[PDB]
Amino acid sequence: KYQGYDVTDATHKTSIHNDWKVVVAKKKPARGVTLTIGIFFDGTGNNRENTASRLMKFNECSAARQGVNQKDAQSCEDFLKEINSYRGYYSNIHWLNILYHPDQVLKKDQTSAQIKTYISGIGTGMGLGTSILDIFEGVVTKTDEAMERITQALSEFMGFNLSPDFCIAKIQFDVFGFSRGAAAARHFANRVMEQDPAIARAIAKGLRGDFYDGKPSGEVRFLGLFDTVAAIGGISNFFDINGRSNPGVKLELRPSVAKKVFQITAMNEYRYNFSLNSIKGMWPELALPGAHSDIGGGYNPVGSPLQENESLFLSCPEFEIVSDDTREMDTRVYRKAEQVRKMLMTLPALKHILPHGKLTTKIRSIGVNNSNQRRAGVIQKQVGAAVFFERMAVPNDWANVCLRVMLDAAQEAGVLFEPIRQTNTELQLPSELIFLADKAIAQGKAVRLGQEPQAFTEEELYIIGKYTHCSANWNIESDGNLWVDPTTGEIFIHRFGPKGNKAFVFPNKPNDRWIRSVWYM
Amino acid sequence: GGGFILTDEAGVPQPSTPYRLTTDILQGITDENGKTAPVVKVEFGKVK
Repeated sequence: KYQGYDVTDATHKTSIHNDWKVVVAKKKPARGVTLTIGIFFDGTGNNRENTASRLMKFNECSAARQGVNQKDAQSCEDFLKEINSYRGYYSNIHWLNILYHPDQVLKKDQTSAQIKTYISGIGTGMGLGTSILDIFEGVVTKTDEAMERITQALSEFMGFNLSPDFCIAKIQFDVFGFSRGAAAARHFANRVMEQDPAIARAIAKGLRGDFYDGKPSGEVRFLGLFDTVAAIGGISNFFDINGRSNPGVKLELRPSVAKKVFQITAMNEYRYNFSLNSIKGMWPELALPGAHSDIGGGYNPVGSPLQENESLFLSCPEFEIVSDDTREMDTRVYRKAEQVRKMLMTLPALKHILPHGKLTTKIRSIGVNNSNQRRAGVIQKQVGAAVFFERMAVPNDWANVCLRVMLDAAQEAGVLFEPIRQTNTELQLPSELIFLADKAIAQGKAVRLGQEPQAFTEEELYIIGKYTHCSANWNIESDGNLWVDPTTGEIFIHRFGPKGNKAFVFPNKPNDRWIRSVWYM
Repeated sequence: GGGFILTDEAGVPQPSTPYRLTTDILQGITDENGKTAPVVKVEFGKVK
């Protein structure tokens, strides 16, 4: 169906003759090769989150939107400091990229090839508002970066194959994302479904004008999503930038968006700033025990210097001033904290995470300087109470199980992956997690075959609870680049530099009632 | 100036072959008489 021309002589002389020279070339059969471009949209990885993303998390989660005045917020910070930025680890998109089989030089008979592309995560005074708007619109910008990276990958592939003997008969895409690369991935897939002209432009600029058959913007073979969170934070309450409209992110996956679509979902992700965009009911979706970065990866190993140790406020710390004679355990804040602790000890959301650490109510008592009451003889103390969870050396081995489930789904879809070998010791599963991984893989098959997965038993869910991180907490963070109105909760970016104040956010605050917000399609 | 003309081993010009003429790159597709755009070595692509 395709034809090329073998050229004996292919050079000529320029002049004022402007002579046209025949170039006799014989007509050679040309292979039709199906070229698949693996698009890998990461979240955060072995990187820290930039200031703009962390400040976006202030939206709806600042200490002012909660009933936490600035004095109480500084007391929360002091409390946490007295009881006890973050860089993540390689995600599962990193490992899928490393394991995605790359084709560099095709064989004499090879009619299908794979090339791969890696796009980083969205988060990785004057500019600060523009930076937060860039993160807010990060999904579409990352799909544009994906187009440029597609051009680069096509250039590299056709630079490994000089004087081609083949025509690219089809351009396929295997799009993989972790959460903000997942919305981006979905957005990218929609741009491929809408046959975006920028995709065809990138394919042409990478093939350097070479003819490729098929849809000019390509087709998506497999869509692999790890935990779709379209936005982590917001800009609605930022006075400076809330005027900008929502980004035109397309997250709905219609039955022709791809040939196979698979999502894994975190069953124990409960944060407010991490709400799920689910494909359940329309496409195969597997809910798997774990947190957000226990499904998509991103937690450092047990023995690293960046080991994940959880010292977490599981209740918002509450402070009140009382008489110094009053017993700390006879205080309203202590009663509230104990109520929260007994609620969490029965909550099914943390049923399997709490038995692997110690859950306590922690009390802080400081003195309160009130000279007026000192003259009356009344000495006063500020008593604060919170619920604390302490767990040490949380293993990150459940994201390898989620990796293997996504690998099984993609390999069913037709994607070629290099085997997971003993050479990869970062991907090797503990014995405790070996059989469970098989079960998880089987569960994936069940959701892919349309059936219902055989759920993990409570003993199995306990063993998995060794490996799932508690990502929702009431730990307070601060920044000096914002001022939040104590009454309205509106955020005002310090456009001329920090003013010496501290604005307080609960970045990883749980969703209300400890139930994650799910947006279905 | 000048250009190329693509023909088979037997003299039938090839109408819509892609080409890349490099001196800077001038891409294009040959005309009905298998003629490049006026402008060097030419690389000819593939046809359906």
